[PDB]
Amino acid sequence: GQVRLGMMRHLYVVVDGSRTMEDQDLKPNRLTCTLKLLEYFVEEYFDQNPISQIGIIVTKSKRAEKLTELSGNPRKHITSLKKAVDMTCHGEPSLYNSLSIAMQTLKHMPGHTSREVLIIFSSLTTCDPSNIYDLIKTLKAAKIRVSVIGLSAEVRVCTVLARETGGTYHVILDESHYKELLTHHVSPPPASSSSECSLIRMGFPQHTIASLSDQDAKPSFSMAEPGLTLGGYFCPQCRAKYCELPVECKICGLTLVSAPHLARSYHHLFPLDAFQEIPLEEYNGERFCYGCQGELKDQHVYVCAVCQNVFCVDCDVFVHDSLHCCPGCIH
Amino acid sequence: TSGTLSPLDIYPKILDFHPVTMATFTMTLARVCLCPMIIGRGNDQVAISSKFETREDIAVIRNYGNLLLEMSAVVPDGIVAFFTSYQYMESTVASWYEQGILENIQRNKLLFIETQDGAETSVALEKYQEACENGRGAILLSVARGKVSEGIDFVHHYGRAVIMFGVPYVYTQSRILKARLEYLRDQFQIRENDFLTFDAMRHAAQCVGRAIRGKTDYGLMVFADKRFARGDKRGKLPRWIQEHLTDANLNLTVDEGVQVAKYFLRQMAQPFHREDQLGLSLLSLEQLESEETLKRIEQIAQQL
Amino acid sequence: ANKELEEKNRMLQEDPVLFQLYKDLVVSQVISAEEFWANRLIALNLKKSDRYYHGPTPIQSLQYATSQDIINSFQSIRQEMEAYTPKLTQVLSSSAASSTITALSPGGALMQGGTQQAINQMVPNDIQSELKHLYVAVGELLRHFWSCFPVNTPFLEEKVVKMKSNLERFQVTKLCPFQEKIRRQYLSTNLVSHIEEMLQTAYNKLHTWQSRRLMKKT
Amino acid sequence: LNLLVIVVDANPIWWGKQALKESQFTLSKCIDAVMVLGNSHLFMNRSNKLAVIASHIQESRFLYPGSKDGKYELLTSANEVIVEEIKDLMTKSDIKGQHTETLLAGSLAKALCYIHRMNKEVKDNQEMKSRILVIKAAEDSALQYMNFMNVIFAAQKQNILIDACVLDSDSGLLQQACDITGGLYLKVPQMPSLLQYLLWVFLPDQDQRSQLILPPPVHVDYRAACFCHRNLIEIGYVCSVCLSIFCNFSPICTTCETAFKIS
Ligand SMILES: [Zn+2]
Ligand SMILES: [Zn+2]
Ligand SMILES: [Zn+2]
Ligand SMILES: [Zn+2]
Repeated sequence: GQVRLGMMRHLYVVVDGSRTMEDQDLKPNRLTCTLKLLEYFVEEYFDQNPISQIGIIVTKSKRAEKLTELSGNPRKHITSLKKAVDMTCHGEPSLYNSLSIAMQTLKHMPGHTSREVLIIFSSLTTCDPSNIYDLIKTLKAAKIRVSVIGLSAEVRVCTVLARETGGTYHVILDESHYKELLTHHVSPPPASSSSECSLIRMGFPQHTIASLSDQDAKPSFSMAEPGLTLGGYFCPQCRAKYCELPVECKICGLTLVSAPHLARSYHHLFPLDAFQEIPLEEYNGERFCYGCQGELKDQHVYVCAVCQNVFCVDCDVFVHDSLHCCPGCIH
Repeated sequence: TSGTLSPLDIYPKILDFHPVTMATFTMTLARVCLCPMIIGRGNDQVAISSKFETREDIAVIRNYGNLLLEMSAVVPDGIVAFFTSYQYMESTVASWYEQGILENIQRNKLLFIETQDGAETSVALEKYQEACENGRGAILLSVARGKVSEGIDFVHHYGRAVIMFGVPYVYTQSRILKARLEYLRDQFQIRENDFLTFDAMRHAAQCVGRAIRGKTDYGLMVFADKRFARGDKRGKLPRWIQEHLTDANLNLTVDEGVQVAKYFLRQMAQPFHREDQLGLSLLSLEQLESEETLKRIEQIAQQL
Repeated sequence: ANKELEEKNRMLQEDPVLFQLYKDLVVSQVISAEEFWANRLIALNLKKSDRYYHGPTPIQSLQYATSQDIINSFQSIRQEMEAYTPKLTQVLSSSAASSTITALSPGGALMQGGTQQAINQMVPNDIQSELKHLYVAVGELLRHFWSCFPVNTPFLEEKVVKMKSNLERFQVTKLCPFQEKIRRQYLSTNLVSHIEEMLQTAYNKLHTWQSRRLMKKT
Repeated sequence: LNLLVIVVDANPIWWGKQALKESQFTLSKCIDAVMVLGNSHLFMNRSNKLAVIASHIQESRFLYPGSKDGKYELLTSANEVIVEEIKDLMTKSDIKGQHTETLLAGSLAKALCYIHRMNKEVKDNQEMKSRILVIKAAEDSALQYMNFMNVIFAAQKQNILIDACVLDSDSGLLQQACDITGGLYLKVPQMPSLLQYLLWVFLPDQDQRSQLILPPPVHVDYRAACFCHRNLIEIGYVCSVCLSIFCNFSPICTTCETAFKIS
């Protein structure tokens, strides 16, 4: 797509902790497989979108539990998922309370954030304690976006929630299909005609080591069991002390960016194109791969659009998944 | 004209009737769209039936409740459960309470039992349709004779799994049955055991075949007792349901049927968009003018 | 109703670190208890994509000289790569290798006298507890300050909250100087001047906002 | 099983100015130090693999891929094909004027996908670790920064280390790459000792980085400028449509012609 995308993205993951998480349709029980692919999901989402954040709610026993708050580093989330392997999964879920906690945190994120909730939902009895069409009207008006990945069935309420809030609903066959669905929700989904297109004020703090062998330095502890920090990253608004970048400013409200973290997600904006895939021999006067200078010992030859060079299957998967550019069009 | 009429050999043989066309139209599909299973085998390998003639047999009602429980745990968005008689639904939902079953069915979905009031049935239907849309799971269990299954139709997500409990035989009624059967022996030529099977199957397949509206609707439709596998009773279901009744599905267990339901719903909850139909189960403007399509439509329809 | 009291209490109990903070601020005579418990509740067609191509890297000194050098260099390197492959002779003189081992030895060039990181681990534990109390307290102080500070919010109620923030800031600096005198006069180490950098930047933003708003008076 | 992928920045203009300088150190000792590093890497273990790429100004042609004079035999064949390939490359050459600054993004792209296909070649018993040496001697063009970061993040994902020996001038993007991927950066202070720098710093593999005491990491500048005036920024304004850095606040966003909502 050559369309607008939601690139600052407070996503918020609601997992079941239902009775139906313990069912053994997957190769381990559904809790374990779901949680493993969420570990992979947090990994690839922070690997691809650096500005954004994640928060994890386990929904358990008709109540909702904010298990890990909305933050932007994979260590705390994957640590909490390694903890949450050990849980119990007792009771029926509650879609009302989980969407209420996600709404309560996602009211006051600024308007340019595509505020997104991902409900990995298994069971069928959606045991709410109040009316859940007024929530869907509120979340429609609060311009949030909720997408539900479903297990074993299609449920009408999750269908109405997905088609009305703006999201997308999907049901799971396999391990591989479920990986394809979570990979589909890694990428930034396109925006509606409703979300604000603002201009967030940003800060670009340089790295600062202990200045000249600590000749008149500023010895600090940290800012969020810490040692004595000699130097590091400052802030251009409040002049505090941060170890890691990118981190939202804990005492100002500025967002702090190193700016390859803007360059880590530039491929969404000037995207790739399609490779013309042709299996047969077909006029090939360029026998060797323009990717890595090797022969084409199979019957799959892939030719670009603009330069129209030659690529094999290995160069196809590598260019379209990782390098994200044609090596010909750079030249 | 009806969606179910089977067999068509008997409506000229009752109505003093000689038609021009006796036609049956085969369900041509690009996607399985339905699966009927005959769950005629308990989980204890108890033969599921209703041979007792409404005087309760305990283990068969136990296996009916086990079927409803596990099919509740699998199916989304509303399960419709047709019993035989209101005395039998009365007795069954009685002995689903003293026996510890019905609270578990409550834990999975919300029941709406039927009564023979004209207004209480309408309120139970209205709450059943407001519970298939406000998140939770709803399950309407009724009688396969009354007005619940005559007009009140169950569309895309109101009934996913029509559970036909038992074979519906008119058992309560008097010598009107014996006398109409003596008449159909004498002055028409239609047998006893032919007309009873015809009447039972037109009621059963009448109440089953309401779940499906279009090609983009999917309805699990289970038949729960062993008698629907016995050739004459299966032979009088319509052709568009016998076409999708596989010999493996014939006489499944409870749990084999539950696993077939799971595989059914998972293979049939994916994006089945309009672009998957223009070949097989749909026709455009210009897909009609081809004479190959005319040969296809010659091959679909048949007569009796 | 005595609700708030019961809340701030229940918290202080459950949260002893917060209790600490509450003492270090209220009991320390920096602010009043009420204040503390009070405020503690669409087609995207890019126009100029060349700005994306050479990104936020600053402009390096890139002055390739006149295109005569292109022709000269093409001539010299087309002549250069004709006659080729000496492998024994040309590659290394041994004196260059000896000077390279001299450099990569730990007293020469490219060994920067780096990865030293001389630390001051003398009295670790109780000073770490002092700094935990101090960074919690100054984090709460600068939390309130930079939370109300950023947008000027040009009315009289927010300016009054800013004046209360100014009073809390000055008494916070007094309490920080008192804590530095009571702490660092034990064994003469452990510069606490980072907290003084943070509070000095609060002091500086307060005076700079004061001069800015006095310029914005008329 | 290891895979060194040397990349030699064969700028004909730069080494031409180096050979008209009449110094001691020309391109011949550069490519000879490359081949001695390659034969040393194949020499350290039987299972090691080698691939040597040469970024020209307009093409990323690979260099690589009996015993007459006493070497090991496969070292002799590899040296013969590298020598004949640089003689076919540099002598038979061209001249153009709009594109005369060297490239490094494309050769790194070929190295990334080459390591991908050679990791598909690996069977289930053994496992391949990999790195890319970059021997840079020219000035990198700014114009491919959009491309260049991408290959770094590919080497971030594919767990390929990146090392760099820069010869004449420092390079911010390449020390940036060697900071991101976990590799190593080194600016040589005297040219003709190049091989002895490589055989101690850049020859040792991943399970010898942790054993050897190496020259320390230089501090990496995360400088950032606007797309407006190219000047250094400590606080900037970044759009959420275009995702571009502006220095001073402006009404109408120039990078994507955004009808900016004003509050
Ligand atoms: Zn700040
Ligand atoms: Zn191309
Ligand atoms: Zn290839
Ligand atoms: Zn913009």
